[PDB]
Amino acid sequence: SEGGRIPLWIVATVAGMGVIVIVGLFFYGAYAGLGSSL
Amino acid sequence: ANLWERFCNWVTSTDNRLYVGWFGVIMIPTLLAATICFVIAFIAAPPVDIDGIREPVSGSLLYGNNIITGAVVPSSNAIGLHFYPIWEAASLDEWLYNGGPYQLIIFHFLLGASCYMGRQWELSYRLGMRPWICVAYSAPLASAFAVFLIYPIGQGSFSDGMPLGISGTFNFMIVFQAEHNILMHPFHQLGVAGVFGGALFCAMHGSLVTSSLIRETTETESANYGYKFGQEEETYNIVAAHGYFGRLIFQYASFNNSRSLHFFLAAWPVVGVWFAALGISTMAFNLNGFNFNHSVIDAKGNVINTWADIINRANLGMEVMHERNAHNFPLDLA
Amino acid sequence: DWRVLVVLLPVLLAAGWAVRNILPYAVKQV
Amino acid sequence: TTGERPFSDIITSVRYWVIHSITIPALFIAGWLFVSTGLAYDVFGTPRPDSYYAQEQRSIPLVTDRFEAKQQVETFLEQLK
Amino acid sequence: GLPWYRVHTVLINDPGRLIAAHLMHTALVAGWAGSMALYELATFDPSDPVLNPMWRQ
Amino acid sequence: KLPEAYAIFDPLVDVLPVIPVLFLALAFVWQAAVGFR
Amino acid sequence: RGWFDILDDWLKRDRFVFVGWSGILLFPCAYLALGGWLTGTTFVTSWYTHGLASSYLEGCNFLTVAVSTPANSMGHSLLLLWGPEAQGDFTRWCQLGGLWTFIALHGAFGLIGFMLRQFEIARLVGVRPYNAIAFSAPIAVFVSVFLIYPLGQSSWFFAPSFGVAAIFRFLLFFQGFHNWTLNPFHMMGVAGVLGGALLCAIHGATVENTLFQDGEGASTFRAFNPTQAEETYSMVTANRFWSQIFGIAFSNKRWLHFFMLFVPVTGLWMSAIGVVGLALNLRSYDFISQEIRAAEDPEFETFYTKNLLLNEGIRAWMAPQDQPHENFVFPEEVLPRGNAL
Amino acid sequence: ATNRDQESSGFAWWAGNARLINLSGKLLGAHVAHAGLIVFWAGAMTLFELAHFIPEKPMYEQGLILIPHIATLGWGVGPGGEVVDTFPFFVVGVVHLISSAVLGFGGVYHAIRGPETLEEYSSFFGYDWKDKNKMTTILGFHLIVLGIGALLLVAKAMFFGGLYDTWAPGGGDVRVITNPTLDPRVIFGYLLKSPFGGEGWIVSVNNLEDVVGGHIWIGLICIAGGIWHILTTPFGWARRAFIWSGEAYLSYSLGALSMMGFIATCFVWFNNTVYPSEFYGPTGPEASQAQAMTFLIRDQKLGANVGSAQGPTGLGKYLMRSPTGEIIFGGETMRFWDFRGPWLEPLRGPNGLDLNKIKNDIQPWQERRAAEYMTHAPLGSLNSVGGVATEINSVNFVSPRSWLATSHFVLAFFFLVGHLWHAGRARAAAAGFEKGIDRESEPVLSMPSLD
Amino acid sequence: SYPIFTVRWVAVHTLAVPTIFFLGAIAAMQFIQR
Ligand code: CLA
Ligand code: CLA
Ligand code: CLA
Ligand code: CLA
Ligand code: CLA
Ligand SMILES: CC1=C(/C=C/C(C)=C/C=C/C(C)=C/C=C/C=C(C)/C=C/C=C(C)/C=C/C2=C(C)CCCC2(C)C)C(C)(C)CCC1
Ligand SMILES: CC1=C(/C=C/C(C)=C/C=C/C(C)=C/C=C/C=C(C)/C=C/C=C(C)/C=C/C2=C(C)CCCC2(C)C)C(C)(C)CCC1
Ligand SMILES: CC1=C(/C=C/C(C)=C/C=C/C(C)=C/C=C/C=C(C)/C=C/C=C(C)/C=C/C2=C(C)CCCC2(C)C)C(C)(C)CCC1
Ligand SMILES: CC1=C(/C=C/C(C)=C/C=C/C(C)=C/C=C/C=C(C)/C=C/C=C(C)/C=C/C2=C(C)CCCC2(C)C)C(C)(C)CCC1
Ligand code: OEY
Ligand SMILES: [Ca+2]
Ligand SMILES: [Ca+2]
Ligand SMILES: [Cl-]
Ligand SMILES: [Cl-]
Ligand SMILES: [Mg+2]
Repeated sequence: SEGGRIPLWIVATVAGMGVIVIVGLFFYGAYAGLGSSL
Repeated sequence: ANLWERFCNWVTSTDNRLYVGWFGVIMIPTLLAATICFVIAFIAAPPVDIDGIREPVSGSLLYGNNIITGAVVPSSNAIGLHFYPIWEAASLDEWLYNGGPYQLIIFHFLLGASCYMGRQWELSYRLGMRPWICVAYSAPLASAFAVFLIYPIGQGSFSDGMPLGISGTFNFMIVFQAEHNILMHPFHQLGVAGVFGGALFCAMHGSLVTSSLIRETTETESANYGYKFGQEEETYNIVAAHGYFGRLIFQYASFNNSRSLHFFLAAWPVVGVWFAALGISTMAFNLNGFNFNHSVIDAKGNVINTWADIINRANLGMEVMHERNAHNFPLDLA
Repeated sequence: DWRVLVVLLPVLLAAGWAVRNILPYAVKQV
Repeated sequence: TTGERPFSDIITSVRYWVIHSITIPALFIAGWLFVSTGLAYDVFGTPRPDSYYAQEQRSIPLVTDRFEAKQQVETFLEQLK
Repeated sequence: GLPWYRVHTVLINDPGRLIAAHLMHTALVAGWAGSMALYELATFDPSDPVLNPMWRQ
Repeated sequence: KLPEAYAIFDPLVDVLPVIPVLFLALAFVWQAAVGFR
Repeated sequence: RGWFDILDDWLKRDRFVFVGWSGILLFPCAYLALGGWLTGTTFVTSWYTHGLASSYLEGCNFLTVAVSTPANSMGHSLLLLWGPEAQGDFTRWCQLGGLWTFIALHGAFGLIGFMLRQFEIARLVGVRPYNAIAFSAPIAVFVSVFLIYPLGQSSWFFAPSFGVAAIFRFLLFFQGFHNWTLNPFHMMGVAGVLGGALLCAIHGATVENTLFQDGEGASTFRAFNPTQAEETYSMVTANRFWSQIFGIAFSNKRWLHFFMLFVPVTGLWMSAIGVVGLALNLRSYDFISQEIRAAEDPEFETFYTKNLLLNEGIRAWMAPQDQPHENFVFPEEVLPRGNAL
Repeated sequence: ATNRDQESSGFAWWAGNARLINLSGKLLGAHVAHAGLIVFWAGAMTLFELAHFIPEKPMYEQGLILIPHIATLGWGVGPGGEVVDTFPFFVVGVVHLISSAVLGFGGVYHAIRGPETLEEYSSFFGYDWKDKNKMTTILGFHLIVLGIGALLLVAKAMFFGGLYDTWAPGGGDVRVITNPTLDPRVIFGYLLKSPFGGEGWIVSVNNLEDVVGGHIWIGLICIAGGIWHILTTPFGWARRAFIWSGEAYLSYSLGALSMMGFIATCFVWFNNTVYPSEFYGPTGPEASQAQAMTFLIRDQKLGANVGSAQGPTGLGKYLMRSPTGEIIFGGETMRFWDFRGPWLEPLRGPNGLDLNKIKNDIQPWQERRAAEYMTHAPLGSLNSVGGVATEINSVNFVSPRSWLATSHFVLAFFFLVGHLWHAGRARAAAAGFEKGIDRESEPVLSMPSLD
Repeated sequence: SYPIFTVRWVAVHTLAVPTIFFLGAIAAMQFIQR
């Protein structure tokens, strides 16, 4: 399919938010379960 | 022109071999004082009771030091953050016992260097330059402040300021690791990226430009003679350099803009070092490096060591040994 | 070992899928 | 340019996302399961939280012989009953 | 002129003088060996190969 | 803790202080949408 | 135009990522070194070699994960997957620290590959190979720290382990055991790196602040054409500025950029020489005069002797956990401690 | 879309807000909107704190920085700083939050709907940066507003509840300030104190009377200055000394804010009067002193003579002299002998720590306080593990004094950098070479050679 | 007009495929309990 259909700024925003999500998850893991010291 | 007008014009004159300027008016005497006092102290000062426990430490050459071991020793813990000028002492002998030279030097130097930065702004202005070299210089200067003024304020004594000496500098770093775990502080890490990275980009820029120099000389002469000071033509083919580097990695990882590239060259080490300075400056108030001591734990609850714990053991060594006669109570709270 | 087939089933399903979707252009290219 | 299609083109094409809205989550899930099934543990020889020590032991199973190291680790493992 | 770190490149197209420089280097190395041997002889104690062998000295 | 009646909004309240930061991120989204002209 | 030359044609095509003859060495070795590191730090323990957790799987974070060196008992074994130790077992191989030597060796050959790439590309584009040359310093450091140093010591165990915290420990160990900061080769290294960073900063800032106005914009980056002949900044104004600020200034651009190559490269090389020394315990640990005076005079104190007290603390307090193969048991009473702490 | 790309504005997207410099309406919007952000964070962060707040734990065990600020004003606390009613906190949050809607609204309006320039709309609200008069007038307005604020603190202290007084006789408590210090000798006396040890400049203020009086003085000074600037225009020497441009003004204010950030850092790090240790936890000096006190008490209970106990160095183990004679706590905390706090001062006589008082007069609440403060020293890690760098995980604690001090040193620093940046740029722009050197008019090329 | 399976394609995927798999793994790990 043709290149340019999906706006690069939307792709940027969504990819960004996903990065924030997974790193969020990892910092959540610092306080829960293994590696939490508790 | 009147006398003050003439004096003003000399001071701010763009023709002096070394620019004076109004910042220079403060810079020159303060730096001269700090310099003279430092040299005399480094050669001839008697032992200083750094930790205020009547355990005087010898920093000067005449009193048993070489270049590597020698130092102007920080003022006494008994003084804390008190202003200790020469006239507060009953005698120079006392002044020296209590580490007065150190305060005289670091204050005159801090003022003098701050004026060095200001003077960089000033000359830049007088020559019709853009003004931000002084901003680059703000990073090493802020570092200086961090280890000579701010950390002592946070910790409550100029006796914890960095010693003016090689081995004393290492003393400072080791004790800092003991108490703050600076290595695990993301700002010290950023600082390391600033200096390692700065060194990387220094070598890389230097090598690329050297690699693309335009042929202007013979093999029997130095290629440097192919550049003439003030020539309007650039002395290297930046297109060839960009072609090389871009193909070394991939095209869009490379700089085709010399201005963008040089701006990067300034910003990376400067920002990195800013974070190093802020690291020292905030560990000054005991916000320390990451503490993952005993963070991994097995199913029963046995501690499973990580590398962080071996770091912690090392820090403990430093901790228990440092200033071995100065602590009477179990918690080293400053 | 069932765990290897359970785990590496998504990967091979992705590969089969994209092969299905890119097959005509791949044949055209080759 | 060097002949390849721009990434700008590709990552904004509808087709790219048809393919990769499948293949990316597929992989992700595969890695997930690689952990959650416990497979990882056994592939790399990594201790589960209950397999670092036996119940009353507190001596690390340090490998101490070079050439019979394998039999040593196997013994260290059998020591967890 | 030639910079200091290039003064020896004058040998690149002169096999005679290159051989000569190499002869001088070989002379210096041999001379180092001889000199070093003499110094060790002037300082070596042969009286005890057991608790004072050459590698202790 | 909040007065009991507002307890319902506890999760919302756990999230509010971060909202300022979102604005900074938003500035970039907006900029991307006008191609950083 | 036979197979060799057709192959050469293909290798040197101008694609998005240049391959080259050097690509054959470089890409697989760099790939396996990076992949080895990611595999190891994600999944593999250090229980059986160091008694340490070192992976995401175990609960470590980015700062504490590592691919740790093998057990001291392994000596300087290449530790090949098919070698006498692992004997083909991938799991036992991981447990024995095979990944360390995997990463270090594929890594070294990768660095070779990368420098070969610098030569090759330089030769294709027609530039002088000074980037490769500059890259000899990274190579010297990697070979001296990761290969030579442990090869002098008892085993790979005492090489640096590939991880953030692990490297920090390497530093601290080097301070406590080698007094590395006292070493003039390390000091020259520090001068090279910090001098390098300084040159980076000051050169970039100087160029940026002696720019000619070449556009109307207040944001002045667009006022430069990559194909332009003229200097984009005023070397003459720069020279006067620094001459009046600092006393001396660059006047020659070629010398400036050569210097920028010279300082950090030289720095790293000196540091390498120092570490080659440390491989043999050939330390700059003490000043003998210092020790004679201090031993005879219990009122004689310097920052040199202070730092030694710190080192002694480090050794005593980190050795037992850091060197488990030695089975150190230091009773409480023998631990060096100052008052109270 | 006026001035909204690089081609028209001169400024790249990353310097985007520099496109607002002569667009008074839109810039008004940016400012009101930003104010909205600040009020938002205040309210929201307050409610967040309140939700996560267990009243029987000290605040400083709970990572609070705003509720402490509210309590210091005397709302919600009783004797000893014990939380007696959370509602005021609640109010303070909600109201702030509500306000941030209003502000936000205005911001957004002026930002993207309202007049882009204000001069063609209102001669009163419109301004030229170069217009020295109008500038000094707006400055004047805002000085009046500030004065009013300081006076509001005064009025809280004197007519509406009072303030929390850690020094209150018989124990910390909320107290009405009836006799504020009005003597200029005292008030400005503070201003002329050395910043060094045992002096501490304005950071040294240690009673609420001086604080209220100070704020009275500041209120009047600010209102009068405000009127003064509304009514006058800059004098000749002023005109000749300054750069009169938007960026220059920004640079001046940035320098001021740097100064203030450093000052606030020191304030929260050393002062325990306006930052009561009940709410903020002990200062560093405080906690170190507290350790000395704690072990003096212990060992003396065990039968030690703490006045004559000689330590390993030859200095007293518990008690020694300051360089001017005062009896002070021994060990490293000798550096902290300028510390003063309500739990320690009953043991202090004219020559310093009093030995008979130490032997006979130490109350259990003093032991308690010293233990608490010794065990909540402002030391801790970035992931909030309380204690020295070598302490094991267990205690979740970093002092609010640490948080506040470090945050504000960072912000003061970067703000100093920003003042250098914008001052230098303001100068170069005013002089007309901010974009670079004129090739055909390179000034250096017209200067005599240095040699 | 454009090819699909270039050298670049390969490089990209030899990096990207393992990366997403690995991130799935690490994700999973965040919910592991002692
Ligand atoms: C506090 C942060 C802040 C604020 C208040 C502003 C404000 C502004 N910016 Mg700046 N900017 C910022 C950060 C900020 N910016 C950052 C971080 C960057 C780097 C990405 C920039 C880069 C930048 C550039 C390149 C430009 C601006 C411009 C502007 C102005 C016009 C924007 C516009 O009309 O677009 C239109 C935007 C929209 C139509 C989208 C909607 C925007 C609104 C405000 C969102 C409202 C959301 C809010 C939650 C609603 C609450 C409503 C409720 C209260 C009732 C405006 C005054 C422009 C300018 O100066 O023009 C003269 C301009 O060209 N900015
Ligand atoms: C009241 C404070 C203030 C104000 C109103 C301004 C205003 C301005 N600045 Mg100045 N500046 C300031 C403080 C301020 N500055 C400080 C403290 C510094 C030192 C860092 C600077 C350093 C500086 C430089 C170097 C430049 C400016 C420039 C400008 C102009 C354009 C700014 C812009 O559009 O950026 C758009 C905004 C962005 C691109 C975003 C910035 C991103 C920051 C660095 C992120 C910070 C991290 C965040 C706080 C925490 C992480 C959050 C994240 C995880 C989500 C504008 C007049 C430009 C100029 O010269 O114009 C004439 C310019 O080149 N400023
Ligand atoms: C704070 C800075 C500020 C400034 C300088 C302005 C200035 C202006 N506004 Mg804007 N505005 C602001 C904030 C501001 N506004 C806020 C916060 C909102 C949301 C409520 C708005 C919503 C708004 C709208 C919808 C409109 C304006 C308009 C105007 C213009 C006409 C003003 C007028 O004649 O009113 C006359 C003044 C009065 C009738 C008296 C006001 C009574 C005040 C508010 C009582 C409270 C005073 C006290 C100091 C408030 C303290 C707040 C503090 C605690 C934060 C003028 C340029 C008009 C415009 O742009 O025309 C094209 C217009 O239509 N404003
Ligand atoms: C927001 C605060 C503020 C600002 C930005 C201004 C700005 C201005 N004032 Mg105003 N003023 C203010 C508040 C303010 N004022 C208040 C509250 C009052 C009532 C007290 C006044 C009373 C006043 C008068 C009587 C005059 C001004 C004047 C001015 C103009 C020139 C002043 C100057 O050059 O200062 C720079 C400061 C100096 C040159 C002082 C000497 C420099 C030494 C070295 C300062 C050292 C300070 C030291 C570092 C601080 C440490 C602490 C210290 C107390 C020990 C300038 C526009 C002048 C003017 O032109 O009016 C139209 C003028 O004559 N102001
Ligand atoms: C004055 C600033 C300030 C201070 C002193 C504090 C202090 C605190 N906060 Mg608060 N908070 C703040 C601002 C502040 N916060 C802001 C802006 C937000 C919105 C994001 C919040 C939202 C918030 C929440 C939701 C929570 C806290 C919590 C806390 C407590 C734990 C802190 C912690 O663990 O941080 C962790 C440390 C970091 C994340 C380090 C940040 C490093 C930054 C990004 C570097 C920035 C450098 C510079 C600005 C960049 C410039 C770029 C350069 C190139 C120029 C502590 C008392 C917690 C608490 O205990 O509540 C009771 C809590 O749950 N805060
Ligand atoms: C002529 C003749 C003769 C004689 C001869 C002779 C006598 C010779 C001698 C010779 C000699 C006698 C030689 C010597 C030489 C030496 C040398 C050549 C050396 C060098 C050295 C060096 C080079 C060193 C260096 C160093 C230093 C100083 C420090 C440390 C490091 C080093 C090691 C680097 C005869 C009769 C036989 C016969 C014929 C003729
Ligand atoms: C070893 C080995 C091998 C190999 C393997 C491989 C090859 C692998 C690869 C692998 C891989 C290849 C992996 C990857 C991974 C990745 C990841 C895991 C990532 C992550 C990321 C992140 C996490 C991010 C972060 C960040 C940053 C960095 C910055 C920005 C922001 C953020 C924060 C986001 C073989 C088989 C041959 C043999 C055996 C051995
Ligand atoms: C201009 C501009 C900008 C900015 C903007 C801004 C900054 C805005 C802001 C705005 C704002 C600043 C807003 C605010 C809002 C708020 C609100 C909307 C709120 C509401 C609230 C509420 C509704 C509450 C509720 C409650 C209650 C009442 C009770 C308690 C609980 C609760 C919380 C539930 C940007 C950068 C983007 C870009 C473009 C331009
Ligand atoms: C509230 C309060 C108080 C009080 C306060 C006050 C009363 C303050 C005042 C303050 C003040 C009253 C301040 C002032 C400041 C000033 C300044 C900071 C200045 C600045 C200046 C300048 C910056 C200038 C510069 C220049 C020069 C030097 C030369 C020429 C050029 C120019 C002009 C640029 C107290 C502590 C009692 C208590 C607490 C509370
Ligand atoms: O570190 Mn450890 O902590 Ca800052 O005080 Mn306490 O001992 Mn001492 O006097 Mn220099 O040094
Ligand atoms: Ca006016
Ligand atoms: Ca369990
Ligand atoms: Cl020490
Ligand atoms: Cl002590
Ligand atoms: Mg976890």
